[PDB]
Amino acid sequence: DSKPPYSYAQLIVQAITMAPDKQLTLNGIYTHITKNYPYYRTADKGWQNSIRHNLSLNRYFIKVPRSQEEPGKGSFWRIDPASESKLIEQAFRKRRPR
Repeated sequence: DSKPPYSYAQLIVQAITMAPDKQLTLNGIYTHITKNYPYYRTADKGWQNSIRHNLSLNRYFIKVPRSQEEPGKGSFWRIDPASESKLIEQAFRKRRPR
């Protein structure tokens, strides 16, 4: 019974960093937050699209328009070179100001 969430700008970062490729689709966060907590998906749909909100609030992510129909849709939130190391900094951390 443990569903400890993280920062809204971390649930995207902490994911792309643990992904073997440095690139994740929007669902990426939906497949990471759960990989950690037990459910955090079949009960609260307020955090689902919630991540898509931080995907833009931040801009070091490589949000490209079209692609190579690899995923099927033209959209993907990745991590640039001078971006990952940056967000992973505010992600590996947590939400607690002084």
